[PDB]
Amino acid sequence: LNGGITDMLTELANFEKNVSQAIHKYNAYRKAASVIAKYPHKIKSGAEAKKLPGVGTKIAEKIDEFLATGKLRKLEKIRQDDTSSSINFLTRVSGIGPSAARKFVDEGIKTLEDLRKNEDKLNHHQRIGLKYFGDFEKRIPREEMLQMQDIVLNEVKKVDSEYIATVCGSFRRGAESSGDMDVLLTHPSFTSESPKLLHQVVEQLQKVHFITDTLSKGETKFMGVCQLPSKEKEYPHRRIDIRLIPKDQYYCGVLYFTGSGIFNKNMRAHALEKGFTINEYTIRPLGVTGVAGEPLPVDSEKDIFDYIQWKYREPKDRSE
DNA sequence: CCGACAGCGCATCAGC
DNA sequence: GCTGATGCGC
DNA sequence: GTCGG
Ligand SMILES: Nc1nc(C[C@H]2C[C@H](O)[C@@H](COP(=O)(O)OP(=O)(O)OP(=O)(O)O)O2)c(NC=O)c(=O)[nH]1
Ligand SMILES: [Ca+2]
Ligand SMILES: [Ca+2]
Ligand SMILES: [Ca+2]
Ligand code: NA
Ligand code: NA
Ligand code: NA
Ligand code: NA
Ligand code: NA
Repeated sequence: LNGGITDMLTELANFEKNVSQAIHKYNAYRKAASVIAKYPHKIKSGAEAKKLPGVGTKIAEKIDEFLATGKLRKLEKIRQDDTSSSINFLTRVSGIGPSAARKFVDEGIKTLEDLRKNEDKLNHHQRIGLKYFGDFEKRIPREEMLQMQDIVLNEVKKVDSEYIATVCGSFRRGAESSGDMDVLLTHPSFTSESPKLLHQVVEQLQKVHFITDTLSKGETKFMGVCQLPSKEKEYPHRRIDIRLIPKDQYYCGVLYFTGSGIFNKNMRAHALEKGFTINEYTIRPLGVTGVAGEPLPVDSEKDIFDYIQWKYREPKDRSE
């Protein structure tokens, strides 16, 4: 295994994102951690690791130091830095990003209690993130996701039989647990060339006391909180997103939001090699000089695989 | 050597 | 009142 | 921090 290395790299990633405000270093560290986590041998040297794409000179050196000492001095200094620790912690609140965390810590607001004492300094999203701080960090067992899917699919049908709703994310690929629930919604009345379609669904889910809180809500995206009904101890509150997509872009959306991200990458690269470009909304043909044509008609995920002459992959086999 | 690294919907705010 | 920038999360 | 033009 290599859990020591990947943990180190993930801790560095979070430092770069939250304290340094260096999103590309965060992603570099994450990329390195992901390739190493997938590698099938306990790494013995930085040089060994550097053969992996995304591992370069600096991470190789850190791996050598970790392997020889069991720690990383850089990290030890970071862990001991009270300001970096406080900023890092605060960003665990949903809605508190690196900018708000630093600002809070600058004026002595460092702990959950400080936030609770200063709730007037929080915006709506941040107040909800604080409210469900522990709940949002729990994962969702598939059994509960299954029960949540039932409620969402049933309530959407009650509003209008011609809504189509798909629960995507790792759950759709068959994951044993999920971090949140991602619902993609469409309706034949809503296309690229074409009121309250999302609102009526959100409202119905509120009226049945499934949706408990709203982080943000517009005409095409809802971000909020939900909870399964209990008999017993109550269930944790869960993040749920519902995205309203035009029907002619729906299956491209289902494809994208199902992932995995690695899978999307490889599928887009294969599409190109066949003269097509796929993004979150459309698949378009590429001309001989590389000009994208008009979007192609898509009535199913399968249609997309067909265009690029790929055998349809079950969502279950889309980890890569 | 050095620019790219994903980018968009919603909430919020500074500026007009 | 509005627009455009930006933080934020995904 | 890493990669590739
Ligand atoms: N995680 C993530 N997702 C998206 C949207 C797309 C791309 C990703 O391949 C697909 C699945 O993302 P998701 O957040 O569901 O991660 P998931 O794969 O579900 O893991 P889990 O945490 O176990 O539920 O949604 C992002 N971009 C835009 O939504 C993003 O920044 N982060
Ligand atoms: Ca998700
Ligand atoms: Ca996720
Ligand atoms: Ca709870
Ligand atoms: Na946060
Ligand atoms: Na029907
Ligand atoms: Na989450
Ligand atoms: Na080729
Ligand atoms: Na380039």
